[PDB]
Amino acid sequence: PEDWKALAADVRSEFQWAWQGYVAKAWGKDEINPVSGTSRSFFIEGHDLGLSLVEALDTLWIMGLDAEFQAGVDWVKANLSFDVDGNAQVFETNIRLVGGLLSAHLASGDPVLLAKARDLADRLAKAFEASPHGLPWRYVNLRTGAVSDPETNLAEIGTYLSEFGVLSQLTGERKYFDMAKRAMRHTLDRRSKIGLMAANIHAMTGAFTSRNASIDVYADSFYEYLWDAWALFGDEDCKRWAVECVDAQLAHQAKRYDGRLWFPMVDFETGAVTGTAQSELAAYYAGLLGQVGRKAQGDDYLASFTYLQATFGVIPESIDVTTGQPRRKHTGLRPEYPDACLNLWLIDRDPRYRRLAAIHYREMKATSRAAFGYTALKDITTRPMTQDDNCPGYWWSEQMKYYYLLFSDTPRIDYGQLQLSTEANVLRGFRK
Ligand SMILES: O=C1N[C@@H]2[C@@H](O)[C@@H](O)[C@H](O)[C@@H](CO)N2C1=O
Ligand SMILES: [Ca+2]
Ligand SMILES: [Ca+2]
Ligand code: NA
Repeated sequence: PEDWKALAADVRSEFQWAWQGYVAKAWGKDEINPVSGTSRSFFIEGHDLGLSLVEALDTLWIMGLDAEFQAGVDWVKANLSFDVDGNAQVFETNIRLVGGLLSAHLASGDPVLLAKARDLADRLAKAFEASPHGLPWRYVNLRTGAVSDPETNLAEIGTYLSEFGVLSQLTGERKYFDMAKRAMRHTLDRRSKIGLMAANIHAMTGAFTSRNASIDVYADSFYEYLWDAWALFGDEDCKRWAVECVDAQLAHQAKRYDGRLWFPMVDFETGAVTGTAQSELAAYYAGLLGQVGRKAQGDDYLASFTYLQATFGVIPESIDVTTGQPRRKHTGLRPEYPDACLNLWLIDRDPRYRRLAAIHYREMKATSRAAFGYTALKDITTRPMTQDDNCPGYWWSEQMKYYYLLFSDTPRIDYGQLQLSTEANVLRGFRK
C-alpha cells in the first residue's frame, strides 16, 4: 500500500527544487521557461509583476517551506507596484495577483499584502465603472483607468466574488462584494426559459453575443463562484443560483457518447447541440457537481477524464466527444484533474481519489520535467512526448498544492474549513 506521507515529502522536494530554478533564472519575473533557463512576461511585455513568485506563496507556506515563503513576501513588500502605464487583463489580474496576495496575507497576517491586494482591486474597479450594467471591460490601464475590449464572456465577468468578497470582509467596505455580485446577477436575470445562459456577452449593450451555452470555454469559473459565495459568505441568492444553473446543465447539456458522460455546447434556448469539443478545462466540473449535492454525477464525469488519462497518459487539451480522440496535440501543463480529485475527496475521504491523483503526479514527473523546472508539452502523441518551454504561473498555485493537500494531511490547514479560489488560492482554513 502506498505511503502517502512519503509521496507528500517527494512533492515538497520537487516544489523546492523548482523554486530554486525560479530564483536562479527568473527572479522577480512573471514566468520561467525551464528548458532554456530564461524568463518571459505575462501581463505587460517588458514590465513584469513577479507573477509566478506571487502564485507560489501560499503553496510554500502550506508545505512548511518557510525561508522560501519569507523571501517571496519580502520581495513583494520591497518591489511590487501597480502604478503602471500599461493594459492588464482584468480577469487574469484578479484571479492570479489579487487572489495570490490575499492567500499570502491570510497565511502570514502581514498588512502590506492586504494593502497591495486592495490597491490592485481599486485599479480593476474602473473596468466595472466604465459599463452602465456594471459588466467589466476585459482590459484596463493600471495607471489611467482607460478601458479596452467589451466583447467579454461569463468567466471574465463572473470570476471576482470570492476575492472581492474576502476584501469586503477584511476591509469592512461592502463595495467590492456588491460590484462583483451585480455583474453575475446581470446574466442570471437573462437566463432562457430552459435555465441556460449564452457564454459570450457585451459589457456596454448587456446583450449576449453568441447563442452557445458552455461549461468550459468562455464560462467555467462563473458556475464555481456561485457555489463558492454560498460557502464563503452565506449568500442565499448564490446558493439558489448554483443549484439552478447545474440542474439546467444536467437537463439540457449532459449527453452520453460511447457510454461516457460529456457536456458539449448547446443552443442556450433550444438545447440543440452546437459543438462536439470538450476542453480538458471541463474536468473542474466533476468536483463542482459533488459540492452542490450531485456527487454520483460528479463521479460519473470524473470517470470520463480517468478514461482519457489511462488511454493517452496526459489528458488531451481538447477532445471530440463523438470519437473520444484528441483535437490538439499540445498541452498547457493543466491542473483540472487533481482539482476535481481533491474536491471530491474532501466529501468522503475515499482513497480512490489519492490513487488517481498519484497517477497524475507521476505522469507529470515522467513527461514535463526539464533542466530548471516543469514545462508545458508540444506533442502528447510522440514517444517520448515532445516539450515546449514554459512553466505557466498557475502551476505554482494549483497542482503541486492539490497533490500536497491530498497526501500530507498537514496540520497547517483546517481541512473542514478549507476554501480554495479557481486559481487554488486559500481563502479560508489556515491554522497558524
Ligand atoms: O481558462 C482557464 N480556466 C482556468 C482558471 O480557472 C485557472 O484554474 C487557471 O488560470 C488556468 C488553469 O488551466 N485556467 C485557464 O486557463
Ligand atoms: Ca480553475
Ligand atoms: Ca472550485
Ligand atoms: Na497562490
